[PDB]
Amino acid sequence: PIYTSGLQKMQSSKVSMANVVLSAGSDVIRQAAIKYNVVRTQEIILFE
Amino acid sequence: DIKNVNFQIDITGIWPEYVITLLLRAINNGFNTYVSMPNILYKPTITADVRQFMNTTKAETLLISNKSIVHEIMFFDNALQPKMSSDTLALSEAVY
Amino acid sequence: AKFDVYETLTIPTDVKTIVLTMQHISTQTQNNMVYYVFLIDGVKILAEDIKNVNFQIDITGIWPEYVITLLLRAINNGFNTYVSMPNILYKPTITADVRQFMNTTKAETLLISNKSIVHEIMFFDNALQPKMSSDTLALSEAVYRTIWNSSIITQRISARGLMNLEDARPPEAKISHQSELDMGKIDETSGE
Amino acid sequence: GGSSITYTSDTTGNPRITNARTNNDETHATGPIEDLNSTSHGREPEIESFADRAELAMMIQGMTVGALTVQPMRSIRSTFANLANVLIFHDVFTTEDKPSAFIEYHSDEMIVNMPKQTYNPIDNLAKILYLPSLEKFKYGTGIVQLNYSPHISKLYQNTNNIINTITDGITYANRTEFFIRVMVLMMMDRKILTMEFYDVDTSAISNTAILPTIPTTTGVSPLLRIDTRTEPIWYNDAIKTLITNLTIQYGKIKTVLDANAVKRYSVVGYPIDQYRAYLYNHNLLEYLGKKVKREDIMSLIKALSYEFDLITISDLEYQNIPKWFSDNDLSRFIFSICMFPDIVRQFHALNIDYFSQANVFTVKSENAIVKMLNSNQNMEPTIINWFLFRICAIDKTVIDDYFSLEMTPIIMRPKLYDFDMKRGEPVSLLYILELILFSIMFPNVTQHMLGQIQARILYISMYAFRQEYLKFITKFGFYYKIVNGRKEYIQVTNQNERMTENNDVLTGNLYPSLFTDDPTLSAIAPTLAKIARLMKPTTSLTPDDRAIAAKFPRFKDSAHLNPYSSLNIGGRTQHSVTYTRMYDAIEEMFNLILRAFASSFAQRPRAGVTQLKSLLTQLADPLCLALDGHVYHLYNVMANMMQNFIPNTDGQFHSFRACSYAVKDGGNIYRVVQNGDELNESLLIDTAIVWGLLGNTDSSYGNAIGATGTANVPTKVQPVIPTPDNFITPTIHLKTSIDAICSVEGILLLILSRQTTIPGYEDELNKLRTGISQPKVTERQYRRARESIKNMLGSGDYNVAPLHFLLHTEHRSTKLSKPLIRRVLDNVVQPYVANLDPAEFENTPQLIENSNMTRLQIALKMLTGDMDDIVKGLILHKRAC
Amino acid sequence: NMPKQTYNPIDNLAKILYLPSLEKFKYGTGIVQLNYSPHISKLYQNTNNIINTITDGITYANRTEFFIRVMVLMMMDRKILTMEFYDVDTSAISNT
Repeated sequence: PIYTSGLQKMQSSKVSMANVVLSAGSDVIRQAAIKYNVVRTQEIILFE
Repeated sequence: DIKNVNFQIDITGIWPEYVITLLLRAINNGFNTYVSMPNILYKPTITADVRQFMNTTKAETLLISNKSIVHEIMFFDNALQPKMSSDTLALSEAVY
Repeated sequence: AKFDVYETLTIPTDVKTIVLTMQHISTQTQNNMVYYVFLIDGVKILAEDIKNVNFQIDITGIWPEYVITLLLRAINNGFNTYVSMPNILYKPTITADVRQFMNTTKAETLLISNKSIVHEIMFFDNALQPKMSSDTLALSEAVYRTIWNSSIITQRISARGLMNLEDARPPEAKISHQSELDMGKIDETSGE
Repeated sequence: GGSSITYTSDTTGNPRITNARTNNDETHATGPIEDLNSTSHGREPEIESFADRAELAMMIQGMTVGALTVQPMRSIRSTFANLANVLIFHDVFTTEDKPSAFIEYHSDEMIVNMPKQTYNPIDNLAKILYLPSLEKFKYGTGIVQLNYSPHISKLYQNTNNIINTITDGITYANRTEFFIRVMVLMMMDRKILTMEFYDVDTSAISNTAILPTIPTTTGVSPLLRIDTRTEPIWYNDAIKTLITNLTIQYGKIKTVLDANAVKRYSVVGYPIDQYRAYLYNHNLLEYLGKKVKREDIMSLIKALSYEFDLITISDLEYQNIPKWFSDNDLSRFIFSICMFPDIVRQFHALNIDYFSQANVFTVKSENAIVKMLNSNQNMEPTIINWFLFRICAIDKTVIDDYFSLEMTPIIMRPKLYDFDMKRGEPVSLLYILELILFSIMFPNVTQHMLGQIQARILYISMYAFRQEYLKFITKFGFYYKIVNGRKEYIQVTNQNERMTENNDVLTGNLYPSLFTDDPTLSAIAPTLAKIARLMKPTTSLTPDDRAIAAKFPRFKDSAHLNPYSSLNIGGRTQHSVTYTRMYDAIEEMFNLILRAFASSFAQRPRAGVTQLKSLLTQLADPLCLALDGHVYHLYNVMANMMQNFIPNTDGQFHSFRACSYAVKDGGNIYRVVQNGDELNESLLIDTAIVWGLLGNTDSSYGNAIGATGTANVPTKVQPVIPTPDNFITPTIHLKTSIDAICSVEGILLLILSRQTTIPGYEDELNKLRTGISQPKVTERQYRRARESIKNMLGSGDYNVAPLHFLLHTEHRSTKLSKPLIRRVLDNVVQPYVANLDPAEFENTPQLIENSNMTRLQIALKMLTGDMDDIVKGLILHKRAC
Repeated sequence: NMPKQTYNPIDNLAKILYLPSLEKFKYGTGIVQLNYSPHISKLYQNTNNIINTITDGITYANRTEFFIRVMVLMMMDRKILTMEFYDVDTSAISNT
């Protein structure tokens, strides 16, 4: 968080109270999932 | 939208699930479509036995095989079809 | 895919428009069997070698039974065909909720009728189709649709969508018309 | 002390991973859509289609009137399922709802009985909104003052717990300790804030400071006191005239859905200690912006798999998932392996797991090589008794260890265990052949044992070849030294001790003889050129791009020596070259031993020799079959794994010069390969394993095609090699383990050994360090510090790089002030040089991940600010003022 | 499955006034569409009751019948509307 037009609220080494906070909502922790399909072309042994 | 092509499978077997489904979808609804596989071993038995002619293998399986197993297929001949009585109404739907 | 509704299917120009009369239906033989074929340009054509034709059928009531099966096979088993019929009356029910897009009527009975049998048809809509999940491998399934509306079918639609794609008006949503929000004054005589 | 390293934590970036062989449902992607571009929701149904069945089966009939319904239909969609599996990616951190700030107001008043409060609201809105604040800055306060919240006053100790110094009361030490612990708190514990809002309309009148949407849980501030009428109207007037320029608000300002991942968040204007606010904002806005290019996932999942496979994955681009990449991967890896040698034991363990999972070799009893050669008694009776004393029993748990020892990075030069040899008789040539086979089967491990093999083979030759031997010594005495491109030979002009094996022969400008060509070697002492030429690997050199495309760590232009070839070239199943190699080896060697018999002992019979020549060839055929037909692929896979990154050979036994990077730590130097007399029974290897193997092996390959089955053949089931599952989780487990221990060491470096850490401040870090009492710290203090911290980041135990020996271990010192990575040519640390070193090191490796660096920066710039409860000087005086 | 609703009013005024509408045109609708109320869908028959013609399904006849009956409904049944009001002050802000 920067000031109104000052440098930065982490340079003056002076504490501030009313800066701005991000918030998310109910569910932002949905774990993710992927899936793969496998099929192989050449086996190890072969040929009649 | 495939119009005039012949896909020539080099060897059967190694095709996951995309291309078998796309090829099946292609030989239907294509215009001049062919899928020529000149490497799969089959063994023919030819009959003219409409009473006792089976339909052993649907093509969805001639594209899934380890390229070294010989299938057997029953061909059906009817070249000597009698020309039925001049009474029956001509048919409306053919055979594929 | 993406069945629009506001869009009416327009016949592309490079298609011969053949009126259907009881003269184009003749027979031929091969291997001593008598099949049914077409006479579109003098040459006998089997019902599957149809390349680019648009069949204009009007009375929709009298076609014995053959041309029914022929027309159906050629809508199937065909490359680029079209069977229009600009005289069928139907009540449309338009909805967008996949769980109740049930609509069961075999096109046979749609075709063999008595020219005034006006009946019901459903109509899906998915123009605002949200992206599928982040798992689906690859949509390798065909969903060929069928009978298309031939005229403006959306007069009782007040608003479509109501989503936002990246916090902006989706390119194809519909707010109401300024007609059905106006509220003029009364006429103090008899309301109106 | 301990020998296993089991340490972990949940501070690193690396994700957590689980598996599922599930394909009958999804039950793994759940959530609500938030935008028509949302990519992480559950699953919605689809159009209800119908049969649309038309097979393609050689004269199928019409069936025309049924199909073509007015409801949409489907395609064909054949059915094979093509090995489907599911990976599930979990991140680490969680949520919470109340702000729970760091710094908070607290008040106190000066009047014991104060005027009563005059505020009777009516609507419950004023109550919920600004009753509490109006209570805090009440009428008749005397001072409202900043202060640490609970949990911080709790983190103050106050007694000493981390710095063992005998002190008098409290002095700078509790302050240092307190700093450390609040720091390590904030470095850990990610959280993201979730709140709840109201529906305020315009009831909050005339106060632009209040937006129409309020968080439920209120806060305290003058901004909420201003509106009403209370303690001096003066005060409200002053606050207002002071702030009428600034940009203050309250409640939700706006909302933007991020594009890197579409999920609505909301910027709100709650009052809270700026540091907690920055922590929340940062560690959230990091969670949403982690991209992973799609084909990297593919390269990974394919690197851990058999190489001849079509692998398909879900097909949107830039999935948001914690990436395992890094800018400094190999740096931390070599810094770890060079100072935690038990990690190679972990590597090796995982590797034998992967290998033994494929059961390539099972063991039968009654070794044939001793069944025969026992009951025919028509040959020289030393072949007996010698083969009879060499064949030890075998249980696969040693087979699958020797085979895995092929790839893992060797770190201690190995020596051979047993060595039997009759001095005069021509039987020792058998031992020569034994080690020739052991070289042609594992060309890697030989690359180091070269030193011992030199002296051993030379001794044996000396007792079985004399002209060749001493002539050879005369010319090509014992050691290459590459002066400037030429190769000068140094000798040993004394039979004082020729058979030594401890002369660091593979590091430093000192090469063994016998090996590099100098084509004049042959045509000087044959049978020795004949020996040497038989041992050089001469297989191949393959790159391993497959790994390097998965962002795994290793140097540029890395390679390996896959010791064997393939069998399937276009579908021909050719002659398995390795067998031809081994066969001519055996045949030549037996020709030589036969010519040996025909020299000294002619009164003896020579049928058994050719007899067991035929036996050995006939027995080596199917073994090499199984070797080049099944293991080859296994070694490709293992060569693309993550553990193995130090190649073991360039092939040619000419100037190999095994890897020589090493960490210098201010005078002390730790090497990677650790030359000098040092090993541990985990690495003293035997040779007879080849005899036992070649004899009583039941290869899962043979009985697969029915080549070495018992009472039946075949089984026709193909040899299995492991599945890409069952190894993602252990591999990531391993990487996160080493990242965690390096993180601990880095945090420790941060607050000790002043002259290392200078990110951007160098001043409050100096303020912190005041408390260690000296610009040098004693060891025991260091050790106790690291143990106290390590018991506060994760769990488990780990060691500090002791060095083993055959019997005893020693615990070298651990200081690590300003570690540096440099290469060491000829045991003399070189200075850094660009374009030869990977040009990446260039400086101390940044052991801490970027994010945590930011969090530590925040901790600093917070608790070195105005909350430093320290001041100097004061004046005693006596005055009635 | 749609994003949850975010509206916690405090004063019961917002509730009484525009909770139901805000429910109707909810987030994530797909189509809001006109339609006949009950009693009209009720007046649709659908079978024939007034025009004795041998017909095949439904064709223009149920439509005519339906028109007649809704017509004769509206021709009858006079009603005059009586409602009841509140006492809203200025809480409904910024909305002319």
